[PDB]
Amino acid sequence: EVQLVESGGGLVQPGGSLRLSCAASEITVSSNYMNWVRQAPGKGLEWVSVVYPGGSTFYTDSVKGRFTISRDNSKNTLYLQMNSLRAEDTAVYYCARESGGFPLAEGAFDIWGQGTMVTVSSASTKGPSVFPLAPSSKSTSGGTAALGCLVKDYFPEPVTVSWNSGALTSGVHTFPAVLQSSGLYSLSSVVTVPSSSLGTQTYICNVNHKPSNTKVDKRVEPKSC
Amino acid sequence: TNLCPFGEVFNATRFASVYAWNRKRISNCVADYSVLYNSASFSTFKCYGVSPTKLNDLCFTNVYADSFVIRGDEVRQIAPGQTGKIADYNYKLPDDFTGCVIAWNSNNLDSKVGGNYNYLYRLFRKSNLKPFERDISTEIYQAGSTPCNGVEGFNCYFPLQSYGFQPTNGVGYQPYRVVVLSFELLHAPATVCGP
Amino acid sequence: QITLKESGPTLVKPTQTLTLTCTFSGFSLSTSGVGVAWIRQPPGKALEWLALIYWDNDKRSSPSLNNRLTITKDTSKNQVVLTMTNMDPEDTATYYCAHFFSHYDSSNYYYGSWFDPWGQGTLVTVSSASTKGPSVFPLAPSSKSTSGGTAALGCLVKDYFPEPVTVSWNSGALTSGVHTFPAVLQSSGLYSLSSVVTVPSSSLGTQTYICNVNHKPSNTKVDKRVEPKSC
Amino acid sequence: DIQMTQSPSSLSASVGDRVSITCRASQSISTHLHWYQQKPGKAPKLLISAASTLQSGVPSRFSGSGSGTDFTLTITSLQPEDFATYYCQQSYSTPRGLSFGGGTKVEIKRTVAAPSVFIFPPSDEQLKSGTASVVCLLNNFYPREAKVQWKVDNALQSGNSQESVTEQDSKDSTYSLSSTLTLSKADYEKHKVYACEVTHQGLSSPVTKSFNRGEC
Amino acid sequence: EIVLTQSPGTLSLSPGERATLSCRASQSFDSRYLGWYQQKSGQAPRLLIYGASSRATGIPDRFSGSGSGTDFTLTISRLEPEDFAVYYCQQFGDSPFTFGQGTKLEIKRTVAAPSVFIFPPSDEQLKSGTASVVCLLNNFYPREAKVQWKVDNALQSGNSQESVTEQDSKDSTYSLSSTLTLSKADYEKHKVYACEVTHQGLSSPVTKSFNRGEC
Ligand SMILES: *[C@@H]1O[C@H](CO)[C@@H](O[C@@H]2O[C@H](CO)[C@@H](O)[C@H](O)[C@H]2NC(C)=O)[C@H](O)[C@H]1NC(C)=O
Repeated sequence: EVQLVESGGGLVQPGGSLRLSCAASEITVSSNYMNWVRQAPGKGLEWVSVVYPGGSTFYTDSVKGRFTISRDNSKNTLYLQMNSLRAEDTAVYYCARESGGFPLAEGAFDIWGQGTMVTVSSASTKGPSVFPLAPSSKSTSGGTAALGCLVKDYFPEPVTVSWNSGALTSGVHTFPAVLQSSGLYSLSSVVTVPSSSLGTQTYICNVNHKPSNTKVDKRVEPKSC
Repeated sequence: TNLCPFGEVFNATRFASVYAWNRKRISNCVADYSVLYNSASFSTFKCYGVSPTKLNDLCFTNVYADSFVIRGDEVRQIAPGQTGKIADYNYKLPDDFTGCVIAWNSNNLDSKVGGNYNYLYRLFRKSNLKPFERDISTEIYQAGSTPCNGVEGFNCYFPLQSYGFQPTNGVGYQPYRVVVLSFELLHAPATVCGP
Repeated sequence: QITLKESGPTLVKPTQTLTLTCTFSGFSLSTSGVGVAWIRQPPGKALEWLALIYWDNDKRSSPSLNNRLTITKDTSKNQVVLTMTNMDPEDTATYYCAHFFSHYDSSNYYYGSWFDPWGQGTLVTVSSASTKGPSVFPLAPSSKSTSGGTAALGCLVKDYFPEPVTVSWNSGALTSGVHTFPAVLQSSGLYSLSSVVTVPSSSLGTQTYICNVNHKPSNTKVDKRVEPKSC
Repeated sequence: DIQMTQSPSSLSASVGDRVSITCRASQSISTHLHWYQQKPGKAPKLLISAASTLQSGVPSRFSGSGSGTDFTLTITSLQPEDFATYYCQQSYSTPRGLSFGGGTKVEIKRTVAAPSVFIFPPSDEQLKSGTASVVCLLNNFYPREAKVQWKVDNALQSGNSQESVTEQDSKDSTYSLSSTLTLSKADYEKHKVYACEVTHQGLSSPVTKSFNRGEC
Repeated sequence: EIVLTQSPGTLSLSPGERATLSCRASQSFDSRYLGWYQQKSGQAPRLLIYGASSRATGIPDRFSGSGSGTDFTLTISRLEPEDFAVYYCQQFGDSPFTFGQGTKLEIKRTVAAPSVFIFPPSDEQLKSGTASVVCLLNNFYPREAKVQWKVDNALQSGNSQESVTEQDSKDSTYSLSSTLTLSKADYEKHKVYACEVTHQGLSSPVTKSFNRGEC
């Protein structure tokens, strides 16, 4: 039952400190080369740190002097202590085992963890605002109309957007959130429905945000020009 | 007269692997380090606790010569206070080291057109080596919780790995011959020193 | 300038072993980077590297043939010995020993390596047969008058083993238009070749032609006269 | 400081096709190269080690070759579950030189589809709080490559556009795109016309969608 | 293992022009591992280029080499009558070390018309229980030629053998011998035997026939 489980990620202010743990099962931490590797959102992989079976430790230049890697033999755990965090350290961190595999892949990571998310920001967590996007004034337009919702000015991620309490699922696109200049987030969620359905069916928009406990429901209705 | 036999160490036909390095005792002779220092064939001639031009005057009880072959990029690990696979599990120097290190490129001798796999190094070891300690054990290394009974498998590996020396390798993965000299001056009468 | 020479029993019976010796002059197996290699070429086929041995007693063999190949070196008398076991009838070929060397420039940069001078090469045949004398049959010319003043005649040399056979015409005094096709191996492990000479039609009866066949392994010397025959 | 370049950045193939990916190093690294596969939302999985050795539990269709400064990964028959991202990682630099490649993404190949264009001007609820957002939406297009330009009363715009895109959907394998302009109401009321110009491979000519604020 | 394919299989030119030979590798290795060898008829190979671009000692400047990746080429600019031989590409990248299949460099000339000469078996062979009928194609270019044996206007198959001589040193032509072997019971059970030749230089197939009863 070879297994690696990460824990301890979260949101910190710039200059804050954090501690990540990696619990191992069926492999001995003190007997293997253990690494921390991070991946930025949308970017590639990047090596962070390594600890040897004998105790030697190595760090990349970006984090040298701020990060510390440690082990615990009683609990069979790996630890990463992070100090003076900055916005460039926002990523997903993985605990990995090096130089394993049945044919003994030297220098390669064969066992990985699930990863844990670290966000470094000073955005003062707050709840999203919902704005309707009503379908335009058109009669049939080939039996194709589009309506939606815009979710703006929230922190932090995630957020869940649903339509008519889940009764409508066909043709729904929820675009990924984008980090705007002020540090908050925005996204949109649209659905394509036939024009003749714009008058009878009632459309409900539900946006649920857990960190701010903000739950908003609204109605999207056409306007007359 | 009776010059020290430095030709049987630097000009040896074959060298040893780093995990089984060779040790030779030098005593009862006169040592001329000028020929060694003035040679232009050495890529690395580095020493710390002695002045390189003063070796001809200092007189010691005995000398040790440790010889092996390593990768080009790992020569920096043969120095006091270093860390790495070679320094931790193959060959460790003390922090108060006296003596010095000579290393030269031997690509024409230790590379074969199909690949030379006769040189080994230790990769798996539970703890660091003490200074000047040798380990030639070849027992299966256990990396998990279930003890294997001498059969290789998923979490049980042979702890020695071979170099891949090949004549087209770039400078950095080409073989290098290394000789380390250690000087011991004890309470016994001094024996090794030059004219 | 260096030379290499192969030696050993050129005739091998099936599923026994052969042992070939290469003797070289002009170099010694004590210089760094010097090796001796063994290569073989089947008749009419491409070359195939067999084995290689170095100055430091390091040796390399073809993985498919490593099971039944041994190579040894004697530096004192400058010899390299190759032994192969469990011989097959498809291992008939020509065997060469070649000098192997590389090139470095005072910094060990390796501008490549090569198989420079090759030996003369020895022909080794592996089959179960007995050396027996050739038989020559006179292929007399056609009973034609002029046919443009050109005809041809010759001999067929059949049922000989092993190779080779030396064929001459008019004790070698005739060399114009003489074609001696290479001998082919038949389904019975037995050889046969031809020899043809083209002559003017009017010269059929004025000059008597002799074909001479000589076979060292059977120690056979036969002279067959060829003259036109009628219908 | 060895950097690895992967080619191509993205590759489109169908089921049952043969696919090849190349990784190139700025200097020779012998055979110290490994190939990993990662699916969205999951940790990478080691496929190939030492540039030629297949790992246990990996389907035999994957293969790897190369040496020196050029390495290749080949998939013979592409099963539907092999659409992921692939990375090459070197272990040549001894002490602290471990580095990965950029990555190559594999997606499903299909025909060409023309996007449907819709536009949404800002709402009065939004303009109560002094915000202006103008959103132009493109639906169900292939391939992903398309460009959108914004015209404020027939003048070019730049620097105030945020764009988002959706991954290939599971039924038609197309993409959707949404662009937005963010402005202040003072920057809104002065002007009268707004438009989004969309250009795509499946469009004979660029398609405009415009609205004049005064009329509606 | 690594497989080396040479292109083309056969390349025929005249004395004077330029020749280009290609060697393609199944895998990719360093360019310093490939060399070019030349072998003439009834001789041993001699090294010609090593390292894919470095000439050996004594090799004239005519021969040049260049290659990379998985393709390499050998070039000769002013080829003389002594430059026509077989050429091999060899690699040292990965064990076992392999040679190419070879490429023959052939002298080009005008098309020649083969001459056919027939031979029935003789008494010295028609007394020993086995008979051999042989027909000869002479002085034809190029090497290609089709031979067909027929007995009583029935096309034989699988009972004949063929031999071709090396390219004649004075006419750059070829000679070909076709032999058909039977026994006495197989011999005296038919009447007329013939062989047929097809060639590029012949407008129509040419059949030469002989009757054993008449002659
Ligand atoms: C190892 O051997 C080399 C060559 O045999 C020695 O280098 C020679 O040194 C002598 C000095 O006595 C010079 O005259 C030669 O020109 C040198 N030859 C070369 C090729 O460099 C070297 O001195 C020997 N090393 C030791 C420690 O004895």
